[PDB]
Amino acid sequence: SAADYPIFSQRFTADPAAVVYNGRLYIYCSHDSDATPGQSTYNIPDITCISTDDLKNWTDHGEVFNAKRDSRWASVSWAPSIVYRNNKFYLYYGNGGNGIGVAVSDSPTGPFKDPLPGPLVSWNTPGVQPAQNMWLFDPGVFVDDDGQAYMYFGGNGQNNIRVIKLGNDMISTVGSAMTMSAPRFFEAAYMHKYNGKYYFSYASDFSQGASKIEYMMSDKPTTGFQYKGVILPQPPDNYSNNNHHAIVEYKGNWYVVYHNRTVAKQRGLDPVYQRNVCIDQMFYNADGTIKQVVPTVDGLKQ
Amino acid sequence: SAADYPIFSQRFTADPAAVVYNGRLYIYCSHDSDATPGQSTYNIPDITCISTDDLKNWTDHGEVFNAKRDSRWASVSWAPSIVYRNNKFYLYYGNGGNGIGVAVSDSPTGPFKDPLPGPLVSWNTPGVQPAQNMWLFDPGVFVDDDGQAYMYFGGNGQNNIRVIKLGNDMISTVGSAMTMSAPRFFEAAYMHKYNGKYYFSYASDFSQGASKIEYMMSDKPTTGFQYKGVILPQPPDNYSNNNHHAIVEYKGNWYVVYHNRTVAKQRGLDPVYQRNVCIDQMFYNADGTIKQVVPTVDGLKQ
Amino acid sequence: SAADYPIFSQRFTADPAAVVYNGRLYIYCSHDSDATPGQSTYNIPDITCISTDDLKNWTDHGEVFNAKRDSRWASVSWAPSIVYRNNKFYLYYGNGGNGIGVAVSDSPTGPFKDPLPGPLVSWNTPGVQPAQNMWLFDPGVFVDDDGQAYMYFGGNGQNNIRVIKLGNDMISTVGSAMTMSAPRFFEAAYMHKYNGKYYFSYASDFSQGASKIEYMMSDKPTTGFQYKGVILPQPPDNYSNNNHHAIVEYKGNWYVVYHNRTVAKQRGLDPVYQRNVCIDQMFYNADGTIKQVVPTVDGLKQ
Amino acid sequence: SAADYPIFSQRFTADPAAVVYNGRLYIYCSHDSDATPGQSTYNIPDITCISTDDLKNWTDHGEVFNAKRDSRWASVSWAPSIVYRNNKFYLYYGNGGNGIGVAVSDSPTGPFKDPLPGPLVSWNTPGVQPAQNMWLFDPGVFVDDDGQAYMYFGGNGQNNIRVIKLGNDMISTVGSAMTMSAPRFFEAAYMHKYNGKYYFSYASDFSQGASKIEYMMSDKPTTGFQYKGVILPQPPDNYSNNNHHAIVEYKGNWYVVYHNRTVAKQRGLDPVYQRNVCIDQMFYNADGTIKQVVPTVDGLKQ
Amino acid sequence: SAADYPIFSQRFTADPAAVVYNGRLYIYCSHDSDATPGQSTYNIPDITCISTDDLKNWTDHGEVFNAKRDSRWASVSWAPSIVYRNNKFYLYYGNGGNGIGVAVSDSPTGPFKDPLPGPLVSWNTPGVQPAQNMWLFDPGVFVDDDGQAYMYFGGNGQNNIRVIKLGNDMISTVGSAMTMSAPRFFEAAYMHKYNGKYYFSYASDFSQGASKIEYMMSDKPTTGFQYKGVILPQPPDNYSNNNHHAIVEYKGNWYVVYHNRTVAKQRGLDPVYQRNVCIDQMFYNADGTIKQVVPTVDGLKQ
Repeated sequence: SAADYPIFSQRFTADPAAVVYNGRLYIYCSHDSDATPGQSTYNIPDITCISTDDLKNWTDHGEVFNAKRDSRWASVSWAPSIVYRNNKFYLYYGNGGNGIGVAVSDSPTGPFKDPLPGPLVSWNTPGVQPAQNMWLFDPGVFVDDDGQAYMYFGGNGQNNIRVIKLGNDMISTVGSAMTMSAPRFFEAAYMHKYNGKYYFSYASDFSQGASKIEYMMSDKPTTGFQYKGVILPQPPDNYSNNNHHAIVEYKGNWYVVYHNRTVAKQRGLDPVYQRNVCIDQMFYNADGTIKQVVPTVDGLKQ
Repeated sequence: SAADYPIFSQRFTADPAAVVYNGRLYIYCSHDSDATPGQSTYNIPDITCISTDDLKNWTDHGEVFNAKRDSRWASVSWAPSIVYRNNKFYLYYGNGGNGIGVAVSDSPTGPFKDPLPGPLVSWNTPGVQPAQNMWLFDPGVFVDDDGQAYMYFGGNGQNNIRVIKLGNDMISTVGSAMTMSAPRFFEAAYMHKYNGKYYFSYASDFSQGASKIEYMMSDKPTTGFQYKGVILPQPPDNYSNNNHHAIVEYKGNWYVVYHNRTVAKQRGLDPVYQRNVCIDQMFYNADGTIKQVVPTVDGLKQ
Repeated sequence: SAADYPIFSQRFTADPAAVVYNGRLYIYCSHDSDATPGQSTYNIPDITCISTDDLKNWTDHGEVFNAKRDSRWASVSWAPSIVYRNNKFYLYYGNGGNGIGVAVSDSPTGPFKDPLPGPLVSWNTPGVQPAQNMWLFDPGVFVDDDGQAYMYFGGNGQNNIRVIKLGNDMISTVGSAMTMSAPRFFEAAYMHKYNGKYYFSYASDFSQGASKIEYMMSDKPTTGFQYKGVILPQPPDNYSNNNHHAIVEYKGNWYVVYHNRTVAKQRGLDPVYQRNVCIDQMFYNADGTIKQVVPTVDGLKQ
Repeated sequence: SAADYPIFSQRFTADPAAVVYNGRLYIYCSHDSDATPGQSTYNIPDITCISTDDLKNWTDHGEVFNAKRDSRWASVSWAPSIVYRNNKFYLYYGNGGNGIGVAVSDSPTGPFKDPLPGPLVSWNTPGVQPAQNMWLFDPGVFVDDDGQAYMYFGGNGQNNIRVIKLGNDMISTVGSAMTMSAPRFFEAAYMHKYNGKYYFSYASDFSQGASKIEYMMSDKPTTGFQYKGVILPQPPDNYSNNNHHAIVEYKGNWYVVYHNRTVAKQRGLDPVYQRNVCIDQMFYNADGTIKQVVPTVDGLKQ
Repeated sequence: SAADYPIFSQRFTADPAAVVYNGRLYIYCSHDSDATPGQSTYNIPDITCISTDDLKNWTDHGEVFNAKRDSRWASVSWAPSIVYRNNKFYLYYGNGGNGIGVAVSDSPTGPFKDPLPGPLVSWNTPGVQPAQNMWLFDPGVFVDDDGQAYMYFGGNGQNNIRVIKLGNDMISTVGSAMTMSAPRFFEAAYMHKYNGKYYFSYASDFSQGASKIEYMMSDKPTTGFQYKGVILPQPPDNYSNNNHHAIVEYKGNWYVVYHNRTVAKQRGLDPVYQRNVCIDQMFYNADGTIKQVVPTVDGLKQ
């Protein structure tokens, strides 16, 4: 609610997001608390950003948003979503289960400032309720080719997906939230478009094995979806209820970016410095279904 | 018997139990012997208790029962079961395969004292025999809404489950033990009630893969059960023939608590201090079947 | 042959065998070479023996047979098989792929001496040939209730099992070797009898996953076998082409004893001192099929 | 009614009942009239009692209830039913087709006194009517584990079974009688509980061969019954429209007690003195169905 | 156990056994108590023997074994089994449910003396347990053509048959008891061999009509049995839970010998003097199944 914070909390993990701008891939991660190996003075609840132009050398940009300093109403910033529109960057975030915000910058590396007196989306946003034990913290924002922006969100049940239109200013909602359904939906609603088709990807629940990143396809953005399968199984995935992810096109290739300590350990570094954030290249079949995801082992040649 | 002590012994593990009282969740664990990493002076055969009000900060209450000091007849105390009734706490335990006892306290943190001159349940309790190679050490006690208490117990075979009525004083039996059956039943008979239905959960045997925690459902407490499936597979589960568990409601949510060194290692602490005891949140489908168990990653928000 | 020594060699592992005598369980292991962690002066090619009366406290008896000192013809002693008969102990062994020997003692702890001028069984023993790429090193000897002893042996193919009668003196063969077949037979032919039925157990090949210990049943010792299944999968088994095993009754219970570094590591000790040798209790279904194998976690109570 | 007295009359037979108390099995029998072999002064309409502690030596207690002396309203006492509750013995009886009574004693051997001014159950008890040609004389009383007592009664038709709740004082009814059905129901409704299941046993009619003692099972006491079969065929049964019976547990074994001159003749005595009352041991299958009834040929060893 | 003595007791009946020696057929019967028609001084618990050379004239040999005088440990001798081996006679017997003995003589007519300090077979003989409510009193001993003797025994359930090897001295056991199964097995396990096949005959239970003498066939003595049918229905059989029997070849013909008061009454004598012991000639079909049993009406012509 509330009540399910022990399982939905993103406090001890990092949720990633990605955007491409001016030849570079920017990766954003939430941070909250409290890593003390033995022992440690480690913290600072915020969103940070790293970038690259080659997928092997990374520049750390550090903190780009801190809810306490940079919003009027929020104290936490989980589960970023980032969009570039109107010559501006919009960074959506979850205040710890208590509302979804938006922060704005002229730069991909901030500083981002939330201009609103309260959450952009919350429990009393029209169309959210009724819901049975839905969670509100992890937005996925997408701008369609027609100029309509949408925010997908929700958690904890096949029918607990919502999608609401955003105004062109990207800091307002238009109309009521709509409902969607996806088999075993848990968290991490995400939308991208490729070759005329819409891909709703998400973290599945724990009802038939581990949570995985799975997806549906449609020819429309909010209706007509058909489940297609698993993007990323991740043997063995878990730790820590975190399949937050981004799917982005960069220099003509598609990539899935996700956080996974175990997988990152069997691969090498900590992106001087950001996690634990893995990047695999994604391929499509001729029919638009996802063919495969392949681990990256090197950077771009040029 | 006896003969099967090499496989049923709980001597080198911790069996958990749980009760909620006055806003707190209490977790009890058996201890017996003999952990010497390199080397060690480590021991003391007893039951200990920890508690929380938030699932992240734990208070250690230490030893609450020691069979040698606190019973007239027993020397060991494996596999606790704890009930709050009659403004008292009843802590049932296994004397190492040689009888099941009951100890009583006015406090959840003891001291508990077994008032009886011998075991509450033993091999010659009516209805236990005949049995082929049954084990007697791990009771699960449950008080139904009608005021009838039951103790479920048994081990080592599909038909080696017993259930006997307890008197309202919780320190006596009424009538003969009855028999139950469950596919691949090994150990750890346990009963809880939710939404008008009875859930018999248990550790399965090693006949088709590892032992797992599995369950059946019924509309009655001792008959009419139908097998429903696996609660907790635990890849890869084993070490050490220990799927002792509790299923408890706390602050409106359901939790399964179980002991698993491997799983606890891939997660963090030792509950300052108790194990190795993992807590996952449990969810039900509309039909009452268990939907999923999800790892807890944080404590309650308030 | 020869040619397949790189895969059949037992040089860097320990092959176990077991017998019960005068209230104690004796475990024998072959040793050959050459364990140098960093670095090491470690060796001595022989068979050693440990024993217990409780499955938790072990007495080391050390070396009981050394082929170079204790035979006239052999230099190596892999893959022991041990039988007690005629108030004597017979220890069969493989000379490194070059013949099967027998050594005899009045004591379970030796010294064992091979009385023969050459191998008891070899490539030119009648009935062995023809064979396509059969291996000769790992005997399983069994004495039936009628007083007929048999040695089972062979390797590397479904039809590469042989069984020959032994004389009552246990140091001679009678008649020709006979052929047997078992699905995916690799190594480690072994025979035991329980409740009137004969159990041919063996290591399977690598054709459908890892090698496992599998079995067949018959009402006769050398014909009429029907494959029944896997005794021990061992996730993930391998290292090092070694599913040599014994199946023995001790104090009314059945045990499978096998060598597995990985499994032993997830369990504890090194049997002060012998490996890496794991002991699980085995259970049968009413029809005689093997129900399950359960890890031992403790010793006998008395 | 009335009209069917020529076939339902128990005047020339003995109807048995049984209870266990303080280590002894007590058998009660009704007597009415009028046995004159050639000739005889033989009579006295009442209920008598015998007991044993070993099933071979019997003590005669004689008359324990005489309706004319010991009730205010009744003249006959057929078809006893006996229960021990509240440190008292309750003996229910049929006044010859004209109402069902209850008599009470502090002793199993009386004297029993009916305290009521009229029948406990009669034709105008609510829920009895409507009925087509039902007979009211042979109660079977049972106290469930929840403390609810029930009296089963009725006769002469598949749908002519009634069951009414009794108060905890055992001398009053609560609410209306309920209806039950059983294939070919004739007389002698009887209830016992074993291993969580309820057994409705009864005398069947003469529609497909002789009357037999048959039964149904349920998980509830008054609904959900399914016919299971014949308990006691008795080749050839008849003489004299009397399959009144008891089913009782004594010293860990189950027994069916029934009256049958023919069977008793092919067996021996007259229980110094009571009939003609046969005792067979009853066995159950694992599923709770009745496996068999076996003639007793001897008494208990100790 | 114990508990089932009221149904398994052989106290008031005679259990027969038979052997052929030196041209004569010897019939042995147990006696225990207590026949008092009106009245009687009748008794003496023992085994007696009669013989014939023509099946019509019988010689009474009287008592051949009395447990109190002729054993060190037993007080009763039910259910004889007799074998001639090693120029000696071995008479096995049941001590009233408390162990199976063996007594030995140089003569078929005794005196037989049990040389052992305790029972040959008892509850703690290896392989007997576990058993659910098995009875131990009625051995059937058989010596196979290979020189292996076996004792079959058990009671009260389809899976409650045991068979153990005897040493060649016939007064010791070898190895553990093995289990067998037979449909509806009650008592009176018996083995004979004819034309290369093994015939397990037995008394069936009361689950589908009266107990009968039924049988199975195998090509092996302790495994591979297939139920074949009823040997002897005996309309109407019963009185007194006694289908103890022998099947013996005499002068080229096969006979079944059994105790049945009712059948003997419809036939004539009391074998000057032994019962009630009926002798029918048995015939086989070409396939080895039992064709028929025919009442004898006369003796041998020569």
